Amino acid sequence: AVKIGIIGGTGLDDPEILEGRTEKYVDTPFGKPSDALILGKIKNVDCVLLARHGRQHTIMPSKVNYQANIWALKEEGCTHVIVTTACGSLREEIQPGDIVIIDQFIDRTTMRPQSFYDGSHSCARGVCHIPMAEPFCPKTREVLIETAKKLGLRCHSKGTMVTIEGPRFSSRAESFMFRTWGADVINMTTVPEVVLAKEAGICYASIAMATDYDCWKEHEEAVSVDRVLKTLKENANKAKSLLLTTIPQIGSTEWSETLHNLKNMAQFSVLLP
Amino acid sequence: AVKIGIIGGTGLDDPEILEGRTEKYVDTPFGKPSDALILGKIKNVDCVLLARHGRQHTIMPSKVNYQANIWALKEEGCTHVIVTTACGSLREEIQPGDIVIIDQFIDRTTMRPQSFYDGSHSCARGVCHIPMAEPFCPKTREVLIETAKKLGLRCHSKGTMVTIEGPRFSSRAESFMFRTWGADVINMTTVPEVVLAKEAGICYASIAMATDYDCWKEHEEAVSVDRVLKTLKENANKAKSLLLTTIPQIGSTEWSETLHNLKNMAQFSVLLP
Amino acid sequence: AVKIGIIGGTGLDDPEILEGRTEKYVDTPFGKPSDALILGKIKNVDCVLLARHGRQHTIMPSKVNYQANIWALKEEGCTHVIVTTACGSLREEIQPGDIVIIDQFIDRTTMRPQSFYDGSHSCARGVCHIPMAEPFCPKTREVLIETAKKLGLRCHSKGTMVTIEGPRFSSRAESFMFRTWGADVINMTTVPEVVLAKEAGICYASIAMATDYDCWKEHEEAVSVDRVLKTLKENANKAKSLLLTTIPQIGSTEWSETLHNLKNMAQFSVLLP
Ligand SMILES: Nc1ncnc2c(CN3C[C@H](CSc4ccc(Cl)cc4)[C@@H](O)C3)c[nH]c12
Ligand SMILES: Nc1ncnc2c(CN3C[C@H](CSc4ccc(Cl)cc4)[C@@H](O)C3)c[nH]c12
Ligand SMILES: Nc1ncnc2c(CN3C[C@H](CSc4ccc(Cl)cc4)[C@@H](O)C3)c[nH]c12
Repeated sequence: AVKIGIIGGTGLDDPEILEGRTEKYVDTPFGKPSDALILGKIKNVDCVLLARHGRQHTIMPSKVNYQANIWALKEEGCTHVIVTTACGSLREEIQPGDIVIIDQFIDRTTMRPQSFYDGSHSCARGVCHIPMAEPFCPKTREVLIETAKKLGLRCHSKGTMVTIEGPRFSSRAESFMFRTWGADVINMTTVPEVVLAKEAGICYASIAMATDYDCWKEHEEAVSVDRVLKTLKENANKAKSLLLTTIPQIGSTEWSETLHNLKNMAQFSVLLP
Repeated sequence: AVKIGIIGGTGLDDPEILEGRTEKYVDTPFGKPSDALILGKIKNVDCVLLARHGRQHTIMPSKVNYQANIWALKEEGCTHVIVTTACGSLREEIQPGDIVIIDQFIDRTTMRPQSFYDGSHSCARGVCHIPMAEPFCPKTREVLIETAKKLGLRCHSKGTMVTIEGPRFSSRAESFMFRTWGADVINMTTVPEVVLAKEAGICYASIAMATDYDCWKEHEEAVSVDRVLKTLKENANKAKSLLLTTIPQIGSTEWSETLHNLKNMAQFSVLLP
Repeated sequence: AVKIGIIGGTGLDDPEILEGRTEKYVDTPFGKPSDALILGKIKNVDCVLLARHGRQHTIMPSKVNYQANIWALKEEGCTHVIVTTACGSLREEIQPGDIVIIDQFIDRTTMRPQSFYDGSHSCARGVCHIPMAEPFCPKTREVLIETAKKLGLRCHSKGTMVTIEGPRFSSRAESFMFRTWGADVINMTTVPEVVLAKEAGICYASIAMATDYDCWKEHEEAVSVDRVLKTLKENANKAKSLLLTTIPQIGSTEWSETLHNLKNMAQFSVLLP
C-alpha cells in the first residue's frame, strides 16, 4: 500500500482535490502542523492533504513548521509526499504557467531547522547527516514528467530551485547572481521541506509552477504578490489535473525496493552514542 | 511636507548637523531604537537623526534593531530616510574616501529579521512579500548624485553592496568570491535596513563611503578597525556636506506621486486572512 | 612556554595521543565545552585535548559550542590550537586520505555566534571586528607542511574550506557551485572555530583530512556517514603521526613575536564605549 501526502503551496492548496474528505488536526513532537490534515482518496489511493501556509495563507515561509508538517505526514503513514510550489523563473524558456519537475536545489535559507535530530527530541535521537546528492525521488519525478506529457502540459524535465529565506523577493543583483550559479527557478519553501522528507524515509517530489520571471528579465511584469496570484488563478488547474492523473499511477506501481532503499539511507545516516 | 530621517553610520553619525536640536527617546512594538531620536532642521527641512550603532558605538551590526529604528522614524512622520554607511571597496576605481550611491545589494546576512510582518505584531498583521527589484529611491539617489557633483566630490553613480553578517571582516577567499558575484562595495548594515524601509513605504537612499579595500587588493593597508576609523576621520566632512546640501533640495521638490507609488507597492505586498 | 590545544574532529579525536593524561571538566561564561579537557604532554610539550563533538560524538556541528571550546582552551593557557577536521574533497587531485593544510575559508554557516563580543558578556566587553584576511597561523601551517613531507604523507600546502551549516550534506547543485567559487574542500566546523581563535589571540591551524569526494565527481563512492567513517578508520593514523611529530617542533621554536602580533591584532579590533 502507498499513501500520498500532498503539501499544497501558494494558490495550489485546494482540498476539493480529494473525495471522501475528513479533517484531522494532529500534534507532533515538533509542534503543530500548518493546518488540519485532510484525509481522503484519489480514485482508490489514500491521500493526506496539508496546506503549507495554512488554509487561509497565514504563515510566511520562514515560520512554516516544516518539521511538524513532515512528521505529521509520516505518522499518518505516508510513503510519498508530492508537493506544489509556486516559483519565479530564472530562465527565458521557463514561461509563467510552465511546470518544472525540479531535481536539485541550492539553499539560501538562514533561519530554519533542517533536521529532526537536534538532540532535543526523544523520537529522533542521535546525530543525523542525510545525503543530499539526489534530493528528489527519481521514480516519482518520472511519473510526473510522463503524466504532464500525456496531459499536453508545458513542462520541464529538470531544474535547480534556489530557495531564499524571504519573505522579501530578491534584489536584481541577487536575481542575476542566482542565474550565474545555475539556478533555474526560485522560491522560499523547498528547503528544508525536501531535507526533512529524506530524513523521514519518504519519496518526495515537487511540482513547481512558474508564476513570474522574478526581476532579471526585461519587458516582463514585475514580481509582486498580485502578479503571482494572477498567474496561479489562471494556471492552478494544471497542477490539479497533474496530481489527479499522477496519483493513481503511483498507486499501481511497485515501491517496496525504492522505499526499502530510502529507509536504509535514512537509518544509516544516524549515529547513536 | 517632507521629513527626513537620517541614520548615521560608523564615524558618520554626528548630531551637530542639525540646528534646533531636541533629544527624544521613543519606544516601538519591536523594541527600543539604537538611541534617542534627535529632532532638528536643515535650512527649513524637518529631520530626525538616529545613530545606527548608538551614539557611543556600542551595538554591533548583528544586534542593531533595524525594525525598531525604521519603525521609530516612520512613526515620527519621516517620508525619506537617507543613511550613511562606511564600506570596504571591491573595485580598484572605488578609492578610500569615495562616495558610492548604491543601487543594489546582495544579502549575506544570516541572523536578522527582515520583515515587520512576522505574525507576532498587532501593528503589522498578515504575510508581507515586499518587491526588491529597485531597493533604493531613484529620485533621492539622483539628487545625491547631482549634489556630489556640485560639491566636486569623488562619487560613483551606482554600486552593488554585499552585506555580510559580521562582526568579523571577510576572509580573502570570500572577498575574491564577492568580486566574481559583481559586488562593488561591502558592509554589515544595508540589509535589512533597506528592506524594512521599503515595507514602511519610505524613500530610502544610502550614502556609502569607502574606507578600505577589504582584503582582496595588493599593496593596500589591510582592513582593520583602526584603518576604517582613520579614513572616516579624514573624509567624514564629505558625507556631512553632501547631506547638508542634498536635504534642502529634497524639501523643494514634489514627492506626492513617488510616495503614493511606494505606499501602494507596500500595501499590495501584504495578504490578510 | 607554548601550550597546544588540540581539538579532535570526526574519527580524529583519540585521547591516547597524550601521555600523562588528566581529565578536567571546566565551565566558561559561554557555557560548557563539548567535553572534559584532557591535560597531557607530547614529549616535553604541554597539550590540552578536546573532542569537538564530545567523546561519544553526540553533538552535531550546528550545536557545537565553539565559544565555550575556544574560551576553555584560552583559559587553560593555550598559545596554539591545532585541530583535525574530516572533509569532502572538491578537487580531483585531493584524494580521500590526503591531508590539506587549509589557508582560507568560505562561510556558508547560518546559525552560529561568530564572536565573544555579543554585548552580553562581562569577560568580553565592547564591539569586536576581527580581521580575517589571514585566518590561519602561517608559521604553524609551515611546520605542519614540512612535517607531513618528512613523514612521506600525501599533503596539500593550501586549500579553501567551505563550511556548510549541516547537518545535511550538500546537494549536487551546491557541490558544483562551491567548485565555481574556488572552494577545495568542504566541512561543517571550520567556521566559526577559526574566527573565535583569532579573537582570542591564539595561533590556530587546521589539519583537514579528505574522506570523500562529496557528490560532484563521477564514479566515486557517494558521501555518507558510513563512507566518511571508513576512510577515517583507514587513514586516522596519519593525522595522529603528523600531530605527534609536529608538536615537539612547535615547542622548540620561538613564538613571542608571532603571539605579540596576534594579541595586538585582537586587542585593536575591539572598540570600547
Ligand atoms: N520570484 C519569486 N521569488 C521567490 N519566491 C517566489 C514564489 C513562491 N512563493 C509565492 C509566495 C509569495 S506571493 C503570494 C501570492 C499569493 C498569496 Cl495568497 C501569498 C503569497 C511566497 O511564499 C513565495 C513565486 N515567485 C517567486
Ligand atoms: N571591509 C569591510 N567589510 C565589511 N564592512 C566594512 C565596513 C563597514 N562597517 C565599519 C564597522 C567596522 S570598523 C569600525 C570603525 C570604527 C568604529 Cl567606532 C567601529 C567600527 C562595521 O560596522 C562595518 C567598512 N569596511 C568594511
Ligand atoms: N562531503 C562532506 N561535506 C561536508 N562535511 C563533510 C565532512 C566533515 N564532517 C564529518 C561529519 C559527518 S560524517 C560522520 C562520520 C562518523 C561519525 Cl562518528 C560522525 C559523523 C560531519 O561533522 C561533517 C566529511 N565529508 C564531508
